[PDB]
Amino acid sequence: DPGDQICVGYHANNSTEQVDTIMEKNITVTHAQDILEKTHNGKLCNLNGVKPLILKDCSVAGWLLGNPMCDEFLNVSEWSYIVEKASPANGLCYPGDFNDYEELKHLLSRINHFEKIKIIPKSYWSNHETSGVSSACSYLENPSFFRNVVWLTKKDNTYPPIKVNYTNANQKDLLVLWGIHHPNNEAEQKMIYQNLNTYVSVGTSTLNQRLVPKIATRSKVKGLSGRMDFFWTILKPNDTINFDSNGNFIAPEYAYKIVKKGDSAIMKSELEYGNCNTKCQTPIGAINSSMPFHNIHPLTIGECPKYVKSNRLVLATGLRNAP
Amino acid sequence: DPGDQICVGYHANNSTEQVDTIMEKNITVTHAQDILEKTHNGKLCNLNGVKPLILKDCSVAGWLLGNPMCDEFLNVSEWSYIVEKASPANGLCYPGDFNDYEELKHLLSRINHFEKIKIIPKSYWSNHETSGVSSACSYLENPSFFRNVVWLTKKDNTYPPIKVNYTNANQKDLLVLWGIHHPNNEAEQKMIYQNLNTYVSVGTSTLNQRLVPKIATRSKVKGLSGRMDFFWTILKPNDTINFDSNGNFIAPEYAYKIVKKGDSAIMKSELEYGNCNTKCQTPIGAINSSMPFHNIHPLTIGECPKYVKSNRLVLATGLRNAP
Amino acid sequence: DPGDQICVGYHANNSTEQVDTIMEKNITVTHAQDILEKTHNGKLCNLNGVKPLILKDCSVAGWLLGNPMCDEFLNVSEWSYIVEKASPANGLCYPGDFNDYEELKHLLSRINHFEKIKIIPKSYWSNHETSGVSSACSYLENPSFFRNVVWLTKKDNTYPPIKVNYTNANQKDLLVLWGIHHPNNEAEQKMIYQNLNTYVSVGTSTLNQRLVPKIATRSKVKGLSGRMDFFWTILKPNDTINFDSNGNFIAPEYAYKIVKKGDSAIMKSELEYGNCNTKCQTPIGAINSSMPFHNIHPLTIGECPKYVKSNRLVLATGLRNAP
Amino acid sequence: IAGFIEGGWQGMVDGWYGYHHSNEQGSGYAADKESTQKAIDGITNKINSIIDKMNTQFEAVGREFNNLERRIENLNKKMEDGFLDVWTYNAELLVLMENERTLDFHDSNVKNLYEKVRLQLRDNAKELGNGCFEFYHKCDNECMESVKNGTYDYPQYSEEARLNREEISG
Amino acid sequence: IAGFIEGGWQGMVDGWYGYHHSNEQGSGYAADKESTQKAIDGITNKINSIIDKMNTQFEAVGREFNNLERRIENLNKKMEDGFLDVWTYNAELLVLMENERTLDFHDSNVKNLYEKVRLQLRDNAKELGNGCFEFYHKCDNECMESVKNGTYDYPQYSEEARLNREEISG
Amino acid sequence: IAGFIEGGWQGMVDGWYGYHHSNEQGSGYAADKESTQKAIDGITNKINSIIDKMNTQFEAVGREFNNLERRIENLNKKMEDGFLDVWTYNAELLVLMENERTLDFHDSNVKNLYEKVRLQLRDNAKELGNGCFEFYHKCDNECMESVKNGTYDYPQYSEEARLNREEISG
Ligand SMILES: CC(=O)N[C@@H]1[C@@H](O)[C@H](O[C@@H]2O[C@H](CO[C@]3(C(=O)O)C[C@H](O)[C@@H](NC(C)=O)[C@H]([C@H](O)[C@H](O)CO)O3)[C@H](O)[C@H](O)[C@H]2O)[C@@H](CO)O[C@H]1O
Ligand SMILES: CC(=O)N[C@@H]1[C@@H](O)[C@H](O[C@@H]2O[C@H](CO[C@]3(C(=O)O)C[C@H](O)[C@@H](NC(C)=O)[C@H]([C@H](O)[C@H](O)CO)O3)[C@H](O)[C@H](O)[C@H]2O)[C@@H](CO)O[C@H]1O
Ligand SMILES: CC(=O)N[C@@H]1[C@@H](O)[C@H](O[C@@H]2O[C@H](CO[C@]3(C(=O)O)C[C@H](O)[C@@H](NC(C)=O)[C@H]([C@H](O)[C@H](O)CO)O3)[C@H](O)[C@H](O)[C@H]2O)[C@@H](CO)O[C@H]1O
Ligand SMILES: *[C@@H]1O[C@H](CO)[C@@H](O)[C@H](O)[C@H]1NC(C)=O
Ligand SMILES: *[C@@H]1O[C@H](CO)[C@@H](O)[C@H](O)[C@H]1NC(C)=O
Ligand SMILES: *[C@@H]1O[C@H](CO)[C@@H](O)[C@H](O)[C@H]1NC(C)=O
Ligand SMILES: *[C@@H]1O[C@H](CO)[C@@H](O)[C@H](O)[C@H]1NC(C)=O
Ligand SMILES: *[C@@H]1O[C@H](CO)[C@@H](O)[C@H](O)[C@H]1NC(C)=O
Ligand SMILES: *[C@@H]1O[C@H](CO)[C@@H](O)[C@H](O)[C@H]1NC(C)=O
Repeated sequence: DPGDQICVGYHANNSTEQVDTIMEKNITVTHAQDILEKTHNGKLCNLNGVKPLILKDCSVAGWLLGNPMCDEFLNVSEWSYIVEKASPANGLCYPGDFNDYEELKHLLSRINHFEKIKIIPKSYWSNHETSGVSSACSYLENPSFFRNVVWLTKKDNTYPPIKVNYTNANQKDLLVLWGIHHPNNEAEQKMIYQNLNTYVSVGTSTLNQRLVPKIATRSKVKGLSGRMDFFWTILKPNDTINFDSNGNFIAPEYAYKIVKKGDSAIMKSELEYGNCNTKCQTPIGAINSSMPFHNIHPLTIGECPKYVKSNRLVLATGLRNAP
Repeated sequence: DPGDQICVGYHANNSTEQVDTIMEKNITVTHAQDILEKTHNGKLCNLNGVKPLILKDCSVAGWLLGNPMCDEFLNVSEWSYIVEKASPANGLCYPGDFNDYEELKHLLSRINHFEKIKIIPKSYWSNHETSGVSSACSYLENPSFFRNVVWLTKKDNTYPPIKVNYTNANQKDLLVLWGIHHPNNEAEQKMIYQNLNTYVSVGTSTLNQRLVPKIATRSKVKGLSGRMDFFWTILKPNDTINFDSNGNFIAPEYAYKIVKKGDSAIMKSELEYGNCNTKCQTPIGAINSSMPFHNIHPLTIGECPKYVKSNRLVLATGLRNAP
Repeated sequence: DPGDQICVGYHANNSTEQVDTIMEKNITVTHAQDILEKTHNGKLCNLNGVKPLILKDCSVAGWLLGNPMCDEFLNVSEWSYIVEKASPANGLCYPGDFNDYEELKHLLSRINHFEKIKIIPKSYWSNHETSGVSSACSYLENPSFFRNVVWLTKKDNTYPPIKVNYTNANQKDLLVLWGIHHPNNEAEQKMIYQNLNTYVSVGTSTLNQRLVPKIATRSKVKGLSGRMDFFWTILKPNDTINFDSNGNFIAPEYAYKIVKKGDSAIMKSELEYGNCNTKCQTPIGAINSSMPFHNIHPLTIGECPKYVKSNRLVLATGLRNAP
Repeated sequence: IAGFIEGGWQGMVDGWYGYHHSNEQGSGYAADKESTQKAIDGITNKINSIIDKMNTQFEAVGREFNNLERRIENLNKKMEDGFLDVWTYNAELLVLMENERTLDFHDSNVKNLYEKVRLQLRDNAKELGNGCFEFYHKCDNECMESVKNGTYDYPQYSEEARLNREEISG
Repeated sequence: IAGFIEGGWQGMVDGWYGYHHSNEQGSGYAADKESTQKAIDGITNKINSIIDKMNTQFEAVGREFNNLERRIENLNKKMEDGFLDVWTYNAELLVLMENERTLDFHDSNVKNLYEKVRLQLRDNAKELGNGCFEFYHKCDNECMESVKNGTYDYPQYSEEARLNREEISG
Repeated sequence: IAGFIEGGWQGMVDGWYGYHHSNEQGSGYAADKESTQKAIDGITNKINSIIDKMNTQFEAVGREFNNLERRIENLNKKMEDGFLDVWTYNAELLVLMENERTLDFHDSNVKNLYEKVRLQLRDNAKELGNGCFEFYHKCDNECMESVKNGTYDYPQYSEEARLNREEISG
């Protein structure tokens, strides 16, 4: 005869959710936890309180030196991170090279606060012309020049030896930039500088640099065969930078004060500003996520989940779901 | 009384095959799968259709410049990968240095198709001698020179200023090489070049190089104290390279066209050609294998199994085999 | 009625020892094995037989050149590894730069046995003064100079051209160091060297270096605006180094013989000697341990356990311990 | 009705592992609190501990190189890919390996629960071969709940049970 | 003859897990198709999935450095060795760990198969202690094949079985 | 007294897994040599093999960089941290994963040992539900030691055992 009963058994449900095993794939399960974040707002946002420097169509060179097509950036002070396009169009308007460029951008990725200051006012050049200008560094149709550096040229008909110094009395580090012009021939040289065998020499506690123009025939870039090579250093507090020249000097007017260092980055993105906030930013969009992983872009900044290249990371929690 | 029976049991066989466990080693098993490939044909083979460049006893420098002991390689065009011996004997016959050598070999590891062309024919040198030659760069007992570069020296008794250009009208990149001679003394200088204070200047859109000979007393290499330092660049299409000199110029005759880029490599092996085909090549031999791993050499090229340093990787498939 | 019995059961004890699991933490267990070494003697010890070079307050530069404040190290010969403080105070007493410094320290990390020898005795300078000296390189109140290099200056009132060589007849490699002085002005130059347009040229089989002083106005370091830049190479056996100069030469007197190479290191530690022995040394203390792991400092030298950043690594051996 | 041997019960909801009691006063499912909670504190801890061992993990950072630093640009690239590839492997494998250690953990928790009652009852019941037990005695909604929380007085029902067993071999 | 408790059978070949039936019409081994195939689709999938998680893995590439780039030459070397050493560890350990998860998978598949029939038979048979069962009734080469594919009508043989059991306590 | 179902025995010391025999000539614990040693050669081998797969592992080495080599100084740093972080993960996880494969190895070794005797005895004894067995016959300190080393003659005690079983259903 039928008696009383007890059974032992387990949970089921209407659960389509699957997970994976080394030995078995697409195991229908009652409960699963996905641990991979696969969506971003597709936007370049603020990072916490602070707003990014979108250089747009300029490059770090252009901004710092003052390519005329980059005037927007003439007085930036505080950012969170820098967005620079892959191939920005406005770098060095006057064709040439930027010395230790990458080591500078890398240095900028540790800075988030600049204060542009004035160390050598144009007024100082009481015996030289400060209106050297070119069609390559041209603004509104009319030829111009880098906003932060001055093309010193001959006044009346002499270029008297230059011997000028600036003392870093502030208690922050100072980024200074100078340059030098490579003329095409000895005729073009004296037409601009009078003097014929020239040098630019910069000196600090650490720096001991001598530069000499190189006359040589080069191909035309932006119509020009001339060249301007630029250089930089860090002037520590209570230290003096010393420029001496007898021609071809591209003098600094402004020097950037390093007020706040801090973890930052230079991102490479075609995107524009997005007017939004986040705590985790990738070059292709920001992240709002509690997930422990993500897969959108490896190059993140801020408190973020860990990047993996997975399409799917889902953990089993419940039991095999028998239909 | 004896009744009917059923048993539950499992497979055995005459299987000597063992596998390993964290907790237990040399477990005799019925079936095992080895997943490690431990044998190579010991030969340097073609890679798919294409055949490798075995430089034999030359080095990339020797081949490119044309060390006379490397004439075999005067007209190579298409390869799969480059084999260069560890210490090849024929590099720069005339003692000297190759500027940014490694960055060039690295660039070559992204090229698999050259087309040597002629940019400055010896005929152009209608006012200079092009028969500079040395016992270090000597061929059949008699002193010779690099096949691709010309030792310009004084004609009659003058070395008139050189000012020559080449325009890259082709739609491929161009590898150009020049050089400069460092004489031992001012006497030896004017005996060769007449002129006394000399320079070599090369110019493009990007390049802006000035070279100056260095007279100094050095040790004798191959009997010589003189030196020749060489240099290179990439001339982009529709760009012009410009040489100016008044002595010590080692002019390019030939320039290498970069027709096809592609994943390649420069392998280091003492081995010679092997006249065979493969899809996976290591510096010590090729691989024909379906295995997912191998252990012969880490530096492979082609679709290969993954390198691990294991002596043994064997998976258990069957059951413990009870004898 | 009660009958005979057998039971199946397992071990317990008074064991407070815990271990961890992915799924469960602080599991009380009967037996555990800790595999992480968490204690060091806090001392800088000998390494096997051999004793370390504690540079104390000097830097590799100071020691090698002979900063007067580093005389202790004038005749070291054999060490096991080098301890150098983070920011040693006595490097280059005369302000200046050391060329390819890091590549030298890296080279030193492969050497453990020097033999200082004499290649150019002061006696050789029969037509120059060898008593150039400075207040920056000052010893006991009185101005001195680097012990291993000689400040050649004008004798009576001439600086005749220098042309001196040294041949490496020994069967070991040789480390040689020279330098050059950058004067502040043309007046100061001729007061010291007489000659006005100067050079230093060094030549070997491989080296081909030309140096030229740079007059420029620099900031004052240790009261001075002058500068001395130093340089090095390796002279292979049966090769000759050749110095030519007409002023500003800082000649080597001594050259270091490389008698024994071997795996070594340059450690960075504030600690002093400890007068003890070990087979495993970290920058913050040595290790006597059979453990397979440790966590004190990653930068170890000698046969050591493997560094992990764990606070705790303990393996379960016994069974869950039921109280 | 039927136990674990032939599928799972949509009827139970208060837990993962449990019983169904068919007697004279009524039917119904009822989860085993002890083992179910034990499988919550466990799986949860498994999760958090996966996150925390991944809390320390490589972070890619962008670096620029010029035209003559191709060798280190390529080194940098192989390095950052290398670690990315290593950690993607470590995660996909940790998940796969612990997924398996999870489904088995469920498959054992059930069988241990079946054995928990099979040990409690023994000859006072007959195991039906489907994960169910048929009592040889009457089990009020108080003997059932006795079995569940592991508090089952065996000799108390021993006698009634024995007699009904040899009736079946009468 | 004897079951799994004392070794394995060279006699069976059509599979990994199976039975031997000793009755009145004949002996012979016969594999359990269901569980054996289940252990083929599993072990195979295990293999392919080991290969595929290794399908992405670091690739060493040669780089040349000059006499004054010893620091980066040495960095490059430690880096390429580092990843080589990491992936050699990941493979040797994946193999070792899953070898163990394999032998246990076999050791459990057998015991689950034993339990599959022990649950089907119960008192209609007596388990001999060696992985074998002795039927209390007659099992034609049709009751045997009934047990194997899991289709075993218990009450049908229930009566005959019961009577032969108390004869043994007569 | 009680077996494994309700805790472990401080009384046994000569091993990890074992028995307690309560009969007419005396009590006392006694470890099962075979399974215990089997759990020593195993756990030990597990240890050594953890060390040896770690015997090959990345070694950090210090490198100096100047003021204008910040990019490679930072590359070097991320690289040496990266491997340090990878191997710290591999160790903490290997330990955690094999700790679990260890406690389960103990939890299965016991149950396999219980099943080793439950298979040896069958109806010659009654399993008490607490990891203990009550013999239906007399088991001299010679039948006990027979059970332990797996040498148990079943038919020899079969008869006495049977008769005492139906006395309980008399
Ligand atoms: C100052 C002046 O009058 N210059 C005239 C030359 O410009 C002119 O030669 C042509 O110059 C073109 C470039 O002209 C600029 C430029 O870069 O746009 C004009 C600038 O004012 C000048 N700036 C300075 C400080 O000198 C600048 C400079 O000379 C060069 O950059 C030096 O490399 O050049 C362009 O190059 C044409 O191809 C060229 O023919 C000549 C022709 O008569 O007259 C000059 O007076
Ligand atoms: C052109 C000529 O007549 N040269 C004679 C010198 O060669 C000779 O001095 C000896 O030169 C030896 C090297 O001679 C070559 C060489 O490298 O083999 C000969 C080459 O034709 C010459 N080529 C050119 C373009 O000038 C070459 C060149 O001068 C050097 O490479 C410059 O560094 O030198 C070797 O060095 C002997 O040790 C040396 O004595 C002298 C002796 O009378 O006469 C020259 O006329
Ligand atoms: C040789 C001599 O008499 N020099 C006198 C100058 O020293 C002095 O100018 C002052 O020099 C100070 C530094 O003096 C030394 C030094 O570095 O301590 C003195 C050394 O003997 C000298 N050594 C050599 C080989 O020339 C050295 C050297 O000139 C510099 O290092 C070159 O850079 O300088 C300090 O710089 C003072 O600030 C400076 O005024 C002048 C003043 O009358 O007389 C010189 O005769
Ligand atoms: C597992 O499910 C996914 C999602 O539907 C499917 O794309 C995939 O093909 C399935 N696996 C196999 C082996 O087919
Ligand atoms: C700056 O230059 C002036 C002369 O133009 C000089 O007197 C002064 O000392 C210099 N400043 C420093 C800090 O040397
Ligand atoms: C395992 O077998 C190999 C191959 O015969 C042998 O060399 C090795 O010694 C064996 N293992 C042990 C622990 O002896
Ligand atoms: C090449 O040189 C000639 C003069 O020798 C010059 O006229 C021509 O413009 C040059 N080519 C280019 C592209 O500048
Ligand atoms: C595990 O034990 C340690 C040591 O007493 C303790 O600090 C820790 O809090 C314990 N774990 C938890 C989850 O509390
Ligand atoms: C060293 O110099 C002398 C002249 O001062 C010279 O004769 C000798 O050949 C030189 N040594 C070598 C190896 O060239």
